[PDB]
Formats: sequence, C-alpha cells, structure tokens
Amino acid sequence: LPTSCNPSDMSHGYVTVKPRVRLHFVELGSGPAVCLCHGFPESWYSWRYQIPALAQAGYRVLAMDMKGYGESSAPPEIEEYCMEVLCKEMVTFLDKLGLSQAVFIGHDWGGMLVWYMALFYPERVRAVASLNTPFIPANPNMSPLESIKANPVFDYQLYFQEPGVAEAELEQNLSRTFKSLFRASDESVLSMHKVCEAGGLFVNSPEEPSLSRMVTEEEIQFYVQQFKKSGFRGPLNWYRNMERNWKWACKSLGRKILIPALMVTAEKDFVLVPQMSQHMEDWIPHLKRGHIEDCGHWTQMDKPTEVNQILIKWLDSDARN
Ligand SMILES: CCS(=O)(=O)n1ccc2cc(C(=O)NCc3ccc(NS(=O)(=O)C4CC4)cc3C(F)(F)F)ccc21
Repeated sequence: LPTSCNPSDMSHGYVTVKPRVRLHFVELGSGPAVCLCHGFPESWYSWRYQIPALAQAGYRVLAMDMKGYGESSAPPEIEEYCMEVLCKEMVTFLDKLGLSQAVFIGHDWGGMLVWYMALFYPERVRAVASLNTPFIPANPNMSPLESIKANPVFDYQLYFQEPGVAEAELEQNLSRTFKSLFRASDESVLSMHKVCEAGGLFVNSPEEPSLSRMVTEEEIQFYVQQFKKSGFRGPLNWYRNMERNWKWACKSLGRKILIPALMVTAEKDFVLVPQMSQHMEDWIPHLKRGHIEDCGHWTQMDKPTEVNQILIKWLDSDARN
C-alpha cells in the first residue's frame, strides 16, 4: 500500500469564502497547486493514499473537505449545494489563497464539480482530472427527471430527494453506514434497485457488516467522527439540485473545454459506468484517458497504486510546463 496520512500530522488550512462558509483543507508538498475534491459521502481523507505520493512527485497538494463535510461549513439550505454556488466558492477559495490557477482532480460529486470548474472557469484551472464521473453536456430540451427515472441503478437517488428521510437512515448508526458503503464491488451488500420500495438503503443489509478488505476499523472510525460534526444533510443536498444544476449547465452554450483533461474510468463502478464517458472527446479536444481494472466506486482506496501512477504520469506530462 502507498504511504497514507495521519490527520494529526497534517497542515490544516481554513479559508472563509463568505461570512458563514469556511472551507477546510489539508496541505502537503511544494510545486504546482493540485486541489483534490472528494465525493459523497467522503472526506479529504479519501485521498489519504494520493496526498503523499503527489507531494513526493513534486506537487503542492490541497485536499478539501467539500462544503457540507468534516471541518467545512455545512449550512442546511439545499440551494447552498448547487454547482453554481459550489464552483463560485472554489474560485473565491483560490482568490483568498492567492492562487492564479490550480489543477483540479475530483471523484464522484467532486468530479462533477471539477468538470464545471473547467467548463465555466478555465482561466483558473490549469488542468482537470475526474475519477469515475463523466462530463455529459446538458441537453437544453430535456428534463433531469426523465434521465435518472430511466436507469434503474439511479433509484436510490430518488430516495435521497426528500429532506430528512435518508438522513435518518444514514445517521442511525454511523459505523454501520460506512462499513456498508465502503466495500469492493464483489463485497457489496446493497442493491441500488427499488430502494424506495424497500424503504431504505440498508433495510436488507447486515446489522453488523463485516469490514471490507479495503479499509481498517480505525479508518472507518475516522469517517464516523467526521460525520458526527454535521451529519448527512449537507452531503445529501448535493443530490437535491438537479434542475438548478441543469439550468446553469445549459448556459455553457456550445462551448468546449479546451484545457488539458483526464478521464479515469473504473471497470466495476456499476453506477458511474465507463460507457457513460463515451464520446467525451467531442466536447474536450485535449482529453486523455486512464482505465482501472478490478476497481469499484471507491477508486482511491480500491486501487491506490494505480490511481497514483495514472495521475502522476498525466500531471508530469500535461500539468507541469
Ligand atoms: C452523469 C453524472 S451523474 O450520474 O449525475 N453523477 C455525478 C456524480 C454522481 C454521484 C452519484 C452517487 O450516487 N455517488 C455515490 C455512490 C456511487 C456509487 C455507489 N455504489 S455502486 O453500487 O455503484 C458500486 C460500484 C459498484 C454508491 C454510492 C453511494 F451513494 F452509496 F455513496 C450518482 C450520480 C452521479
């Protein structure tokens, strides 16, 4: 396994981007700035195996707690977690740190964020990479309800819409929540089908799940502590802005993303499947690719060595000049 991170041994940074919104991050290394942006429901610590490797490779790594998570502010309002707001906060973040650009690397919902940073704020994005999450143009004549409603692997996302409902389930037992979610693809205890009909993500999963081969008890306990601070409302709110996000995305008009870009697919991610990235080169002329076999949704901890190799090779060729 690559070198990991001990939270107590990190430099912790805090930037107040607006009076009630402060973003926390950890920072390691010297060199071009690289901002890592985690997904749902994760932490800066999801990048624990990349942070040392990227610093050693000659980068200044900034690994965020995204809005709603960890030591970052978690306002309760849904609209505080739309992509327009979140992106403009990340621009302010760069402004406050005095960074003209950074490389943005995201996974999951953080991958969605870094694509829209590249699309709308390219002057601030040196280069962009996404783990798992594709860049899909907005169709200015089609409702975000129709698309998700089709693919049955997206049913749990409907369960996540009504405020308070999934929160109660996810907050009931945090240790069970993280052990149930953070599993390799072959170790899954969840069906992402008729979650609503089942009446919950965990209705039919072990009350005392085993520990995945991917994670230690101590690592699970770090997530548990973190989610004691603000719980799951802020995190879930990222899923509750589909219409708002679509309307914003439509404002890009025809425009392409013309900066250096990297799309990394994960063979065993059965939600964010590799095929969803097909034809991204139509919108992103300088796209490069990587692909990780035997890799489920939790890319950084499932295949940390492979992630590190792919990102370092791409950073050295395409982000440093
Ligand atoms: C085309 C972009 S998009 O489709 O709108 N999109 C962009 C980002 C994005 C994220 C999620 C998400 O649920 N991510 C969380 C997630 C994502 C995946 C899985 N598990 S799985 O069943 O896919 C496994 C890989 C086999 C579980 C979970 C969860 F909810 F439990 F945390 C879903 C959709 C997302």
